[PDB]
Amino acid sequence: ESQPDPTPDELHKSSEFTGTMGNMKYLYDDHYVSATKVMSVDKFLAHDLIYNISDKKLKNYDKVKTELLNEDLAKKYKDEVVDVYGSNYYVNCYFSSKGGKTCMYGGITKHEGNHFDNGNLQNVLIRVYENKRNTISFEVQTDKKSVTAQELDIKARNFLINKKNLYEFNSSPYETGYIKFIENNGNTFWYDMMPAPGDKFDQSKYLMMYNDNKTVDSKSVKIEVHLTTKNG
Ligand SMILES: [Zn+2]
Repeated sequence: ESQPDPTPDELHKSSEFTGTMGNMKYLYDDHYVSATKVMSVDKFLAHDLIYNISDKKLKNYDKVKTELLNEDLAKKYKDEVVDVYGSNYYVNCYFSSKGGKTCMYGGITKHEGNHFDNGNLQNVLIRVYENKRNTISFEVQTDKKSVTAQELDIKARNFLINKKNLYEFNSSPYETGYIKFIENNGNTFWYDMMPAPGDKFDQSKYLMMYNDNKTVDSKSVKIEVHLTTKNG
């Protein structure tokens, strides 16, 4: 059930990536869509939901479309009152053709029953390993009991870009990186933090890993960020 951890050879290497690492940084550096109590208004493909959500900080969109793994997830949430949290993109964001528009994947949670009885916020510790040493540890926060892994991942990388220079314009000071979640039923899963090898970063394709809408229990999940400089 749980995903095996990284094999050494499969992790993406920043030395094999020849595009602009600022195109990855852009997805996580104080950049996310956020909304409360919205209900989808429209669809494009059978697995996606379009919401009326307005860009809260820069004035770039009044529509957002999320793509989900399958038509079942889309039906489940179509008429639910939901909260939205996730990373958006504009390159190759295909809508029909019928006030900017932005795209994304997953990020949706039912609002009702999903907040803490106190109105308080749940702190979630991220432990950071560099060349296998737990170097620093820091907390992100959420108001949600059952929170997307996407939302936690975005918060963690936002911090690390400022604190650790996780991504810079040209490249990264790290060669490899993966973020691992560990749930209190023992389940584990992880996301490669580095772009696929090549001379072009594909935003849409990279973000597509969040389409499963995976949620985790904020009060109990543990998170590990594992980074190497290993090459230099
Ligand atoms: Zn809510």
